[PDB]
Amino acid sequence: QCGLPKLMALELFKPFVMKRLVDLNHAQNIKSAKRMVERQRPQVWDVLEEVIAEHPVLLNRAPTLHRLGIQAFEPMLVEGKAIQLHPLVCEAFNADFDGDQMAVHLPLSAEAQAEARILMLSSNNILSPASGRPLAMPRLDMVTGLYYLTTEVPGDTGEYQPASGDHPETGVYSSPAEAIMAADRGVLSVRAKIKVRLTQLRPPVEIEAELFGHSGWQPGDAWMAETTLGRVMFNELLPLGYPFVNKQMHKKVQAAIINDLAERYPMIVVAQTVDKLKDAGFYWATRSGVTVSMADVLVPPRKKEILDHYEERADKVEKQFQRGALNHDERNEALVEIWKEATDEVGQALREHYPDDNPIITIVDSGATGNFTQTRTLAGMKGLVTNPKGEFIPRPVKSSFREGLTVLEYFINTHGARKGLADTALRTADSGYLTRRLVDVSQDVIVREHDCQTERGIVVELAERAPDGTLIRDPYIETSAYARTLGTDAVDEAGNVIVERGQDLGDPEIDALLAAGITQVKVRSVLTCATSTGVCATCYGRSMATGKLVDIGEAVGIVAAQSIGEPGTQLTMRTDITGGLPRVQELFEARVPRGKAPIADVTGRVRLEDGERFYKITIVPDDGGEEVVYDKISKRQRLRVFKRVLSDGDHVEVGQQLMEGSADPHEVLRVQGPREVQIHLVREVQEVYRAQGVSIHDKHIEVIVRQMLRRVTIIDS
Amino acid sequence: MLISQRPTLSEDVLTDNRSQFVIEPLEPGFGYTLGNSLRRTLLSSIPGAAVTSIRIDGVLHEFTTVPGVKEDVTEIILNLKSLVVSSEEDEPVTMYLRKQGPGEVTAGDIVPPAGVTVHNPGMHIATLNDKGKLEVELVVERGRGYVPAVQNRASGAEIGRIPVDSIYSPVLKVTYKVDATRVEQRTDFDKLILDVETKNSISPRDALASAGKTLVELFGLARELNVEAEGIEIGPS
Amino acid sequence: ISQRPTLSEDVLTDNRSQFVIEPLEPGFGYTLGNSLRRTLLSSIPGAAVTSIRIDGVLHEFTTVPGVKEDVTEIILNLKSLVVSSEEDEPVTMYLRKQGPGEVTAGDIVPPAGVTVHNPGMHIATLNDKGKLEVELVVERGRGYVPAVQNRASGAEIGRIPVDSIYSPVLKVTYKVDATRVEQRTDFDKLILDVETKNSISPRDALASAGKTLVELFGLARELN
Amino acid sequence: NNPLSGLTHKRRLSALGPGGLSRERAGLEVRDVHPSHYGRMCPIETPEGPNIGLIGSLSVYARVNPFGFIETPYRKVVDGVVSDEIVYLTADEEDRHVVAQANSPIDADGRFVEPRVLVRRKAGEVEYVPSSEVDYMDVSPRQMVSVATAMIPFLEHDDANRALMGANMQRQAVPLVRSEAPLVGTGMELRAAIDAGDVVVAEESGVIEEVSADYITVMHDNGTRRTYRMRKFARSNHGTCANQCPIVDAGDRVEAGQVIADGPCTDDGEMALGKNLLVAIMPWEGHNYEDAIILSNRLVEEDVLTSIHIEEHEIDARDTKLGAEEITRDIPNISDEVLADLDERGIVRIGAEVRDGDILVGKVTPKGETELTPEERLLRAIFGEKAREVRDTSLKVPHGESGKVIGIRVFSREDEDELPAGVNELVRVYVAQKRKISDGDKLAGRHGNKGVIGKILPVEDMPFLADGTPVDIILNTHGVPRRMNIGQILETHLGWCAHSGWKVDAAKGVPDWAARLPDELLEAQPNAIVSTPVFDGAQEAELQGLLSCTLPNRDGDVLVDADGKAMLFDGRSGEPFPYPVTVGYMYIMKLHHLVDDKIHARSTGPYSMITQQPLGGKAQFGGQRFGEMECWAMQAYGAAYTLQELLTIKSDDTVGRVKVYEAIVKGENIPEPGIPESFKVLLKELQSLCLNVEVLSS
Amino acid sequence: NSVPGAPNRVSFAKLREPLEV
Amino acid sequence: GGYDTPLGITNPPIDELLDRVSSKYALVIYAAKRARQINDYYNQLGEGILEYVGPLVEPGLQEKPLSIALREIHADLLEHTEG
Amino acid sequence: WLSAASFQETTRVLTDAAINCRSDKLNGLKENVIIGKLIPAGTGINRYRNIAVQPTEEARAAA
Ligand SMILES: [Mg+2]
Ligand SMILES: [Zn+2]
Repeated sequence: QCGLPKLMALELFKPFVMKRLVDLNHAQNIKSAKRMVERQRPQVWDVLEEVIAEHPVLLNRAPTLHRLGIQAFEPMLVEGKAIQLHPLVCEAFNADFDGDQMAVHLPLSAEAQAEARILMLSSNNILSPASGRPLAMPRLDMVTGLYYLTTEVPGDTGEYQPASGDHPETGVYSSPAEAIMAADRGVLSVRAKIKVRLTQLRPPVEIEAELFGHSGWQPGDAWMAETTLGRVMFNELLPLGYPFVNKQMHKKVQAAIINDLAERYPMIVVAQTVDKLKDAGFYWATRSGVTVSMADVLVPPRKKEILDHYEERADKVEKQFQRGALNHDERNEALVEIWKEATDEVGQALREHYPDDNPIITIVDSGATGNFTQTRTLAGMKGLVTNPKGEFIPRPVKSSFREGLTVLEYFINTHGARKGLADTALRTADSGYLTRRLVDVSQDVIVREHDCQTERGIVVELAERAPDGTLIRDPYIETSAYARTLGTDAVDEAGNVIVERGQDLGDPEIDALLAAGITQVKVRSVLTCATSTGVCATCYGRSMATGKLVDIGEAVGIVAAQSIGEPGTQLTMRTDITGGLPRVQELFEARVPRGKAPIADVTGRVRLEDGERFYKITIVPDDGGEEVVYDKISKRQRLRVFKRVLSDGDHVEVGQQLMEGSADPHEVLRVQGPREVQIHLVREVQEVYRAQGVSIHDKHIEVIVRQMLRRVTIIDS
Repeated sequence: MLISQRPTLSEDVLTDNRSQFVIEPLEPGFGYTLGNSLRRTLLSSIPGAAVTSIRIDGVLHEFTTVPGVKEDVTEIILNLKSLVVSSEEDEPVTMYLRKQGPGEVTAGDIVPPAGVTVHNPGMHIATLNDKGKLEVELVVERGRGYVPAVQNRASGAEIGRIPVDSIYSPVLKVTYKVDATRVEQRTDFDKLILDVETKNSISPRDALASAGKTLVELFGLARELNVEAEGIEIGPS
Repeated sequence: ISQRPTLSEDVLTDNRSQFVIEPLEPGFGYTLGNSLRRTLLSSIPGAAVTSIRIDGVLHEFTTVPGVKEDVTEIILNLKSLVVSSEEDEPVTMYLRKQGPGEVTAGDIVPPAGVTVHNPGMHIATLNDKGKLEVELVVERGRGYVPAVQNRASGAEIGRIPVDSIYSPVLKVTYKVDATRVEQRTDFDKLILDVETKNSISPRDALASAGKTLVELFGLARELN
Repeated sequence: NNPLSGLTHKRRLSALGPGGLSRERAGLEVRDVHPSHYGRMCPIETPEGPNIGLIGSLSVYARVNPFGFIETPYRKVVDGVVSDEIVYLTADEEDRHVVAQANSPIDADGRFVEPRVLVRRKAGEVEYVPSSEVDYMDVSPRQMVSVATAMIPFLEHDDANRALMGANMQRQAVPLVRSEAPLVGTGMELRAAIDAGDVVVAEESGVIEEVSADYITVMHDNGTRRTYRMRKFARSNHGTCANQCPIVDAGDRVEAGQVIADGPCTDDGEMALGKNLLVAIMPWEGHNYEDAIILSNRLVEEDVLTSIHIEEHEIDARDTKLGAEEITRDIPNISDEVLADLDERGIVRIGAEVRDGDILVGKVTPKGETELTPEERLLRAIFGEKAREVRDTSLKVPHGESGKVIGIRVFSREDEDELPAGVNELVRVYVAQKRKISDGDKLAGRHGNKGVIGKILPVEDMPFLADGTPVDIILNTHGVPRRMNIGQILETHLGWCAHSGWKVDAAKGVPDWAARLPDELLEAQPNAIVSTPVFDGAQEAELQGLLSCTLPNRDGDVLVDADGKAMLFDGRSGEPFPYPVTVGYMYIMKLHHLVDDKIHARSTGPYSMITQQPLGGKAQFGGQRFGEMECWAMQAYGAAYTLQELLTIKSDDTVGRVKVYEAIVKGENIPEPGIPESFKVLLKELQSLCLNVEVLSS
Repeated sequence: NSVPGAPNRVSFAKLREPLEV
Repeated sequence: GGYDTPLGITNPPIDELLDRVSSKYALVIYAAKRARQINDYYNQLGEGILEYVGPLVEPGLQEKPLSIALREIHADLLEHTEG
Repeated sequence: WLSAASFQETTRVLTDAAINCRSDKLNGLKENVIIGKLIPAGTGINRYRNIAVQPTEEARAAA
């Protein structure tokens, strides 16, 4: 649902109410109906409320970055003149209530209304199409309330303590109704560890197996539960069949729960459960009593001492620079490192000082907002202030925002903040331009066929083995391995097969593969599709937005482009290799990078020669070929650290990156075919893109890479 | 002063003892005023009978297990905590039940004196085995609300006495919710929805009637300052 | 405690009074206090001026020559009037003063059946050119009702609507003190502070709130 | 729209225009803050839009040399002796000297107690240096800051971005009808209000002869008198109110320079852009979620936040080949209930209420000729209606506004006026409405926190203290620690201290925290106003000590504890909240982004000439732009029929438009979309470029 | 201060300003 | 179905609708064409009855044709052939 | 050429297409968006656009 101002609804549905009221004989003719509508007669409102019966209406917010920027709701008449937005769909909209406005559209035809109702309904779009993580998340206030609800505070009121000889434990409770009665009085608190018998909730899998046996349903049998009453209340909001969780409800815990819910339950169920979670979190957020004053922002007592000790570390350095032993750049770097260490130590002291019940500590630890660096900037040590050119001022601030800045420290902080605020305006414009180019290049990639019956595919690393011998899970699995289709059977030690070909390759498939000891699997991707036009459904794999197999006519090219270019505004450069939006833009333009890295051409030992102003490299072939010499390797570049660190005379790979930086895609192409370029481009863009903490499935980039490599050149006429 | 729209009270039963009462339409702001008051008075006003203390032979200081039966004693405490009873006499009545040998001990084995009745004969209590003998004593008293365990004053006389938390209230759980139905042409009234779960001894209709009765008496106590004092009026029935 | 609650009175000041209700059930004191508080602040009938008319001025955004204030501040001054009426039909007040001096709320002439409880409130100041002739419309009501439109009714052009706030209750508060004894003899003792705007006694306001709530709960009691 | 906006529009430094650089021409380096900006141009006050850094505001102490270069004053210290002689330096003259810190430990003898002092070096570097070699010092704190940012209390405790946005929202507050002075502020408010020019100031001293709303007559000492003609209800350039209420009596004495009357946003001659509202910082049931703010109905009922808004509607009758257009009541085919509030001269009676669609002036133009439909002839034959040879293009109230009329100004040639050549009547009508506060109106503090009104819930459903006073405005707690604007929490606590009053027990000497606290600040009556310079204000220890002793007003009730938080009772359920929350008086202001001037919708309005797309804007009937970025989203959804609908028939296809409207009115199925007209326009345009473009059926 | 009709605004300022704005 | 009752426009659960249709786009067109048929029947009810047959389920008081189409799809009262 | 001319360097691609006498197919996404045709994705393809609908025999017999 979504709210809608009465006047705006009247103006939108003018012909609709016109007909619906001239039919009910309120107005004799159409002209009289128009006159009533413009005068806003009282009879108009009733028929207006009548005509909005199940009529979908689209809501949009400029800028519309990704697909979920337009959502079809159902409108409810509301007084005032403000469109009422559901709080959950804000994150998908990137909408905020500082004064942002929203545009409203009205579908007309039966086809248009059907498309709005079935395709673009808000309750049907929970998972983000980019990475698959839910976008209808319980947000800041809701997650704070849920976190406070399920905390297990030791030594609380009405705690369960065993006793003998004199009186029983007197902490156990019969039913959650009894627990609610006790909580209504002062005897029992919400976050007190107690023991309850439960009948309407499914016990966890291990308890179910140990006690209930094979027939372990929830509704009938009762079971002991060592939990808090708040956890019981929270679990009551989940669907009936869901097992009891009994966990501290951090943001990622709810993430796993809702992801599993969307994976293994119908869409209406997960929508209703998310609504229930929002309501419960909002109710408990106010009861949590999170509120901040100066007493809540305490300072570390050790800070001054630290701010003294490092100060001495500064002074001697300055004195040494006064002696001429340390140059200006050396002094600046030494001061920068000393003050970085001082900031880290002050942050550690602040962490060790803050109690875990402090409102700011639970705000940051709930996963709701901010990071501890923000609190350190609040109280303790602000940090290092940057320069307009991008350097670090050797004389940093020492106080913090809580203590109050002076004139000059505020001046330099303003320097840095103005730089940061100014860069974003250009950054987001460049992101929009990149998104437009990405949409234009991949517009021809749409699913046409269900399956192309190909055998070519893409190998994925999938938790390579450790030297000691074990299956260490690869960190990047939900990006590359998940949501694929196996191109070849996964068979261990030439024995039984574990996962057959053409499988969805979900979580059970993955942990089965890891248990079997298999690490290498070839999945069917879009880089090997045999369809002449577009990509087949099986090759594209599972669609992230719905979690099921992709449809037959879905336009995955535009979805990929929008997913790649949506979180582009969150990209930032580090402190001659670029690593921000310019880096990914130059990767997607297939141009020569600034930090060019020459690569080997023939397998063999190397010849390193320290030249003047520039180093020299010569790869001597292992066969009767020419000794390939690279000339322009300036002294600025550093030698690659691959395998001990590379040195002269070591055996190198046919396309080994000799010099640090970023290899040009054309060179690695003409040296190692198209597959190596696909691997390199995907890995580099993913490394640049996730260094900010942004997750995108690999096939979205794979579509663009395929569109890059579609064409071929001509050598002979 | 005529409200001009009579609020109504409509119920749709769900189970044998479960119902939802809907009250609509209401003067804006009154939904919470009625809802919270009804929710509190429902579980804190209706008189009811419940157990107060328990004693069983074979345990005097070992508050973990009792021989003959296999399950612990806290299970027995919970089971006879979840007993519905009706008593017409205010004195503590004594409940007895004695089973010999292997078998299933249920609440129906309780022998009630006249004036004390149990409405759940078929509730499991224990699983005796190995020619076990189990004798159970209960103390039943009537009152109101929900009272935690009360320490046994006669510890010396009754050392086997064990205090237990007591569900006096005949209703188990009531929740309330306020919606904002039908606001535009009827100046922003709201709807109250109450969901009630009571013990099978009494019906939710009677529970609501008694709660309304006691609340009406309590509020007419406040009204009995001016016999005539103009306010709101409701209308015909 | 098997007894029944009572109600007393403790009049600290002519408008501020305390009512003690004991014994209540554990936890019922706060809920009862809130239930009285909401209906005291919302649905206590009273009277307030709903529309003024000044001969010199035609609308709400000018000034009448002679007075230091303007009509848009004259209305703000008048909005704090404290008048009491017992007949439901609308009735007209009258204010008429010429010459220098401060025109106060006690200068208005009340017809039979209406009393002005704030005779000392400052309305405006005049000078030699000062000539004030105001007509007020007073009728009983309940709660806050915004200004009606003179075109909605058959109202003269010179009629000036004024926001109406019929609420003699100024502020109320509750506080309880539970016993919470191990001997299960626990009860709540509610203490309700009521202060009204000199129109009706706080006891009368509490009686009106009780009269407004008794039938609403009887709605539940008549189900059976 | 308030005195501060007028003050800041002048004394503002721009960089675009003839001889300047455009925003596209502007690089990243220019937008940055130079070290020479200190004392000359404020580094905080600059708009957040594309023009960030391009345009700024002058400092508070800055001076313009007779040579065009900018220049700032600074005291000169000699051998560690601070002089009163004020000398002015430009940006280049600062490098060859060493200026000291603004707030330095001065001992009144010119000698800093420590040798090392924060100084600004030649290249803008800040560093330690012994005292004997420094030669200059700042004249005062808040020298680097402008006048719009000098009004922010506890500025030094705020992030630069939030201070920037707070300074920008200070520019766009609205003038309320009472304009209560702020409890916690800065001394710059008085000067800013005084020299803004919109408050009446007695040029010459003397006794007041007489006072009235329209005018004040003041008798000077030298016999003669002077009459200040007050300006009442004047429309500002942004359609706000500019009333001027005198604040003097008939027998008082006023000195030259004293404020005589207050402007729109001034109380007792000092700036007052908002109201003092009690604040609880708890997150309440999600109605204050994501920067949303909830308010009590007391503000609506007591008219605490309500603004008088005035609009003007010009309309001119001009000569035409058809003849003349008459401002007359001879308006064809109109009823009488809508003719009740017009004079025979043809315009609305003064003091009459109008609303959207009502007629304002009756101006009738000779229609000339057209195709009289035969159906029109049968129509007149059924009723005897005249041909009505003239066209009634009268002036009507545009969509979505109402209110009473304030004034009518009429000019005409027979009034021997200097009308433009061609027009011979011109009438302009002023309509005003007392716009109350509702949902969607933007409210903000002067510390960067902003938000729209999530809801206005009644006084019952408000958390109230043990005294029973409901809180007025509730803001979320999840924004302040992340967004780094903790200064306003300190403002909240200081405001509560200033409201409840305080006294520091000077029985056994002054306490340790109050040793540096000045006298006359150890005692404060209830509702006492305080001040806080932006960079030299109340410290944490002083504020904590003030919070410790916060004597109650009437009853014996210390509502807030030593740490600022206070217990408060829920108004919804009634039970007390489990934990105390911070409460206190905060200065809030209503911004000029009201929802009434921000809601727009259309079904079938006008269309453009070349392409048949509907126009855009609020003056025209508008229509939201469905750009290509939203086309990307709709294509990604896989919704094709919706996209084609939004493109062809809903926007472009003329026959499609009329057929769709007929079908929906007739209750018939919407027909098949046609071909967009803009594509045909493009085809003809491309053909005109000598490009043979033909579309082939097969 | 130094303004004839200046309301009494108490100030927390520590040092004095040699010149007025 | 263990879910609680749906409300508003989601009265026919979306997944039970997708159960009877290969893909959601086919479902959209399937609903739209039957909605057009329903509206055409409503227009031609008084005139000569054509091949189109109206709501096979009893409509409410007054309802959009699209909701009728969706309810008919959920009840398996219609058949469709993929292109 | 219609898609390319609406993305970047309009004059250059327009001149090149005029010289080459390039015959656009009007088949892609942006071309169909421009000319008002159904986009060739989602509910625009012939598999879904040409869905035949009719009630079952038992359902119509029960009418
Ligand atoms: Mg925003
Ligand atoms: Zn394929």
